[PDB]
Amino acid sequence: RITTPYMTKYERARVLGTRALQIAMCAPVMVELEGETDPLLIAMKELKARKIPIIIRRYLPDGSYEDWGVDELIIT
Amino acid sequence: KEDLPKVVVQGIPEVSRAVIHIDEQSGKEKYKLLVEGDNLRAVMATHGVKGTRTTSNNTYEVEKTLGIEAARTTIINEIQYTMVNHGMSIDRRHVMLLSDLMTYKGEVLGITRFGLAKMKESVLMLASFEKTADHLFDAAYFGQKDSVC
Amino acid sequence: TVAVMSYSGYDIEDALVLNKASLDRGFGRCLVYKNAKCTLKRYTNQTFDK
Amino acid sequence: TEFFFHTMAGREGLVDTAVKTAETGYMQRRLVKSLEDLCSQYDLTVRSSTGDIIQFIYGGDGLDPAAMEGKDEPLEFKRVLDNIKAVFPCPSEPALSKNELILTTESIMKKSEFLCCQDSFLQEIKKFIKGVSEKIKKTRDKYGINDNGTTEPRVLYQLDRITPTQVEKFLETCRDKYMRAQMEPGSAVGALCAQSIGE
Amino acid sequence: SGSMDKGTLGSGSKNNIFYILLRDWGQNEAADAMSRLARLAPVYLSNRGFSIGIGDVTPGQGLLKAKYELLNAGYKKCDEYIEALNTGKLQQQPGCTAE
Amino acid sequence: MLLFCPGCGNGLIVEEGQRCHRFACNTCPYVHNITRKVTNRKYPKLKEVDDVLG
Amino acid sequence: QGRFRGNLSGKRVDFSGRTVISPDPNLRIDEVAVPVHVAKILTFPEKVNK
Amino acid sequence: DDEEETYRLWKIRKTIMQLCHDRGYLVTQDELDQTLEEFKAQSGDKPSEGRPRRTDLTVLVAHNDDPTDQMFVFFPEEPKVGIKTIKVYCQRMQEENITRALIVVQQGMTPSAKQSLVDMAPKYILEQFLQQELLINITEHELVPEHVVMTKEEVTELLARYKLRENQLPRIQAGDPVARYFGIKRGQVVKIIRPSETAGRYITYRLVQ
Ligand SMILES: [Zn+2]
Repeated sequence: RITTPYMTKYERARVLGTRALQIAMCAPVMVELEGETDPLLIAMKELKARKIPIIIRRYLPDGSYEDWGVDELIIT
Repeated sequence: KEDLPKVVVQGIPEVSRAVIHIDEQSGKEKYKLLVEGDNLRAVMATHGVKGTRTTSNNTYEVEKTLGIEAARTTIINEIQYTMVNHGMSIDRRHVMLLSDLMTYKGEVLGITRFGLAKMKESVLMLASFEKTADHLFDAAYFGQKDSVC
Repeated sequence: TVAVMSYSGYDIEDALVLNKASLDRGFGRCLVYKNAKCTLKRYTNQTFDK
Repeated sequence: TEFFFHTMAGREGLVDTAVKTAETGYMQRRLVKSLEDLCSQYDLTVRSSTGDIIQFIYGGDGLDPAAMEGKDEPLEFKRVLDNIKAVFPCPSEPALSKNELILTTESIMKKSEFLCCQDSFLQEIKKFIKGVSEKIKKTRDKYGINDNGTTEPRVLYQLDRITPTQVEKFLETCRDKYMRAQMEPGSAVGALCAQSIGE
Repeated sequence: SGSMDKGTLGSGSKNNIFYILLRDWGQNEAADAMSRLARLAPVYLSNRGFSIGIGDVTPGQGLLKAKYELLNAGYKKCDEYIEALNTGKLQQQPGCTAE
Repeated sequence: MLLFCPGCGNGLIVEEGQRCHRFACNTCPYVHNITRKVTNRKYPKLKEVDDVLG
Repeated sequence: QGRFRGNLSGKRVDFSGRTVISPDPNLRIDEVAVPVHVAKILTFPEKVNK
Repeated sequence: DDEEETYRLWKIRKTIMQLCHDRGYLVTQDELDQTLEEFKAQSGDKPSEGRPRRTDLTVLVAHNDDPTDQMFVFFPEEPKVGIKTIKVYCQRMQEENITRALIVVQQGMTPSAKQSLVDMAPKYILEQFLQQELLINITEHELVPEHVVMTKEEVTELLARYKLRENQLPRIQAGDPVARYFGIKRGQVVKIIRPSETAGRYITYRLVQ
């Protein structure tokens, strides 16, 4: 709860990459795509709709961690 | 006769040449000393010199005389001045990070292979940068386990 | 016949615009000749490349 | 003779660039090989690969050099205020005096979302607000503008016109820009510094 | 008010209109504005015509007269300085020799 | 200064004999006693008083 | 040309091309034009999904 | 002489007073703010002034920590201090039961005397100081930031707030001029307040090692 509430660009890139890799491997879609044959476009649509089922696990340098939901974080 | 005229009678032996620079500000024209020497402690210790506001270009002398933080500040100021002399601007955070990396172990360590070896610990990077065989054989002798951090 | 002017913004940095009709009538037409060499040598034994 | 001297100067420039290419290439290689290990962690502390801390906070404040709008400053308050006034001109709200501006600024700044912001940025915001309030006071004293809002020439209110809506918009925009200009954790700050010094 | 130039549309430093668009309304708006500029400016530049000729760099009569007078004055002053240094005493600037 | 023996042409050094200081050569018994004062000035260049710049 | 500098830090990869550039203002700043010939050679592995 | 030497002595005494005040020892405001006229009143000539004895200081006690703790300042008259002078100073401190002492040399210390001073005794702490360095106060320099030695409680609070270890803090050598100015030992932490370009300040920390 102490880190920045804004979702960084690195987290955005990694979440979009993981979601595109999953969707390309026959993952279920939660935004009801309309003729999008590109998995990255579907991942971006899910991110904009805030329906990505991925929880970021931010690790502190000492060893502590904290979980942040994609819908919980702030996007730009 | 070969060295009698070459004896020092007054002044700092390390100091080779000092000139009187003047600033012509509209409020007042002030006088300062520009010394082409390598002895900051002696210049500060001389009578009539305001040692509280004396700087230098040699980072090693500043480190040895006024501490590591003064050396970091001198590095920052000198890098920024050298960059401005060419008309190109760099954000101060970059030079601050560079000075902090050079002055985080208490001693000003250079970017050369010696300073990089004194700072870093990873064997693979030391081998890949310079002195591959020497570093590899030294690591094999010490049996130093290298992580993948 | 070169005309020094800006046209269509396709000549921004050192680029130049060519005329299609000029190239169609032989302007700038070039020929590239390459060589392909092969050798049929006799070896020590009484046999040859054929 | 002039052509020969010009050719001499051109060849001098050419050899200077030829030496500079290799020299800066070697310098860039060394700087990147030395600085590639640093990274910005999530606790706002720049640490090396072995875990040792190089800086407790990057640049002393923690702002992104790529998102630096001003001359080594996060925001240019004058331009931001002008943009807020231009984008959201409220014609149905009266102007604010010096005391009213200071009061609304102190009321808005004490909210919860401004607590997590750094103290230096809040002090700079207070300084800019005090400066613009002094400017408005000087204008109203020069032109005899009354804070009651009953002056006959209303065009006098158009000299330095400010409304609490514009104040809130300016403060929220400054807070959002300061929050979005901070160092995003995980960035390879060392490599960026090496490149921005070598280039 | 004003005319666009490198100080406002170039990649020199801040105060660029594209930089303001990027910092105020996001990346997409700035990209769209740059695309519209790159699609608009060449069309108008081609429809208006912009050329350089030998007449655009030729000197005028007043320019030639001024250049001649300036060359004469400079050569006379240089000859005076040469004569002062070679024969006699020349005022030596501080921090340097007479040469 | 630099002095040479008229006999063989080698360099003369300054030594002390039994009566007075004398020039002598290391390769011949030639000597020369000093009668009056002998001096060799060099006139070194004076440190020119540097001026303030700016 | 050693292993570290020539084969570990920097190494050659496939699925890449090299071509001379020419200006084209009719394209967006985030877009780049690729020739048909190179596009037919550089392939992308797409996984069959629903 | 007799004009620059007394000025150097007065400035060295003022710098020593400032150092003792910064370290926490008890010094009155008159000793800190001492003009050249008062020093001339004490002694206005070089032969009248006594470097080995007239300038020694024994009233230096840590009033903040313990008045019983005593610190001494020496001013050897010879330019190079030998083994015999170090032994005399050590036996005098043994007589007066003083554990901390400072030695303000005039030109330097011989390598044998340096090595002996390094391993005199863990209880007898003696620091070598050149008069050339003491002619200017390092703390008053514009490049040198403000350094404050933190107590064990503050170090514990720092390590708890940042979840760090001692070895992870930035290092600073014991031979650093500021380190010898404050007389900090291995394991202590110093907070440094760098003045930023704006009105704010940058707070950093360094561990002596
Ligand atoms: Zn002879």
